[PDB]
Amino acid sequence: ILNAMITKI
Amino acid sequence: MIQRTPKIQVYSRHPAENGKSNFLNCYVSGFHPSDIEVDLLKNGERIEKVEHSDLSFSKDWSFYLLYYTEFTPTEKDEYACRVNHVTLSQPKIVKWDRDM
Amino acid sequence: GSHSMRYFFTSVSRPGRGEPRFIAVGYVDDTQFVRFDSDAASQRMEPRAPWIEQEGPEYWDGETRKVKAHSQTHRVDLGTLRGYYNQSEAGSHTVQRMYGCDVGSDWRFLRGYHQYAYDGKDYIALKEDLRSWTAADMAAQTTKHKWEAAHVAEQLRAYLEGTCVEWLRRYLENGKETLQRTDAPKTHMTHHAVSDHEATLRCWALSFYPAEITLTWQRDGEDQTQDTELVETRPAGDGTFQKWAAVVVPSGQEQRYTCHVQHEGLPKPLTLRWE
Ligand code: NA
Repeated sequence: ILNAMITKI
Repeated sequence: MIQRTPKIQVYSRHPAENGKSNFLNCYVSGFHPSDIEVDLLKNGERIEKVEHSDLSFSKDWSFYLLYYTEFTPTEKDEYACRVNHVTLSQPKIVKWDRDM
Repeated sequence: GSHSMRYFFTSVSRPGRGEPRFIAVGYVDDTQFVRFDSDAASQRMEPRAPWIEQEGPEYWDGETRKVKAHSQTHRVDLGTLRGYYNQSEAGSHTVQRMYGCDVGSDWRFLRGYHQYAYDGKDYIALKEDLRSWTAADMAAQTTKHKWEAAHVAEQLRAYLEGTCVEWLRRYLENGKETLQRTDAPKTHMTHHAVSDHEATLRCWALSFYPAEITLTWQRDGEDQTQDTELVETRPAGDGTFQKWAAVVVPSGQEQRYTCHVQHEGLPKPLTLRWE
């Protein structure tokens, strides 16, 4: 499964 | 901007036998950026029902795609793959060579 | 042997044509199993391997939600990178992201990774300790500062060391018929004259899995690296792979040349000869 948190660059 | 030329391979899934159904593949790898036009040709004419894999990329970030269709080789029919990309001054045609 | 789960994300700005392109694909080793395509009609994470279709509706709803969150972040990132690099709206630009985890043959965690690229070159990457960042230029240093203050690496490490390997093991078991197999290459060499004094020797490996393979030519036992044409390993379309390596040699010297094939499905490395 994907990671749940994707912080902006 | 970084640009990388597509490496084009045209080949059948299985060893080709005249009159036996097979799959014609055009694999295009190592290119950047991702916009690319790929067509499979039969006697110079675009083949209509061609599927392709979902866009992905390698460790060095260059993209790769597989275009493929079912086909039945014959003695006379010539098959090829036509690719255009920003790194190519003109469309490149790679002929299928079954004797490699 | 060892195994990996990797997600690949491609984000492309499209000046004057509305929303950017976003494609996500997930792999276990060399087998793709999910995709999301911003331009497709479904707007869903979709199965691409038979062994993932058994996941229930909560799986597909949740993965669709999360891949759209990936898409939303990448949509914003394209604008942020324009600002970091003082780039105009006129050009199309490419963001790529890859993350995942590897396990050994005992299925225990080996390493985790998370790599980010802009316009085809390294931007920022999680280091192997999963605690620090490698920033490729000054703009990526800005991202590094922001990601350190927001403790991004700590959350990523938890995913890579826990969730990623737990689900990789689940996928390996549910798809063991596909994923835990090795197909040894079927090998041969072809010979074709290019003139009355030279011939192409082409060493073939067919119908193998996984894709990792090494083909090498030797002349009297000496590697012929600079004289070998080696094509990229290519998919057959049926879940197996193909590769070949060629040299052009003077006619009559064929017996000096040998091809050597290494693949984890071979009991021992193969040597193919012209005699
Ligand atoms: Na062009």
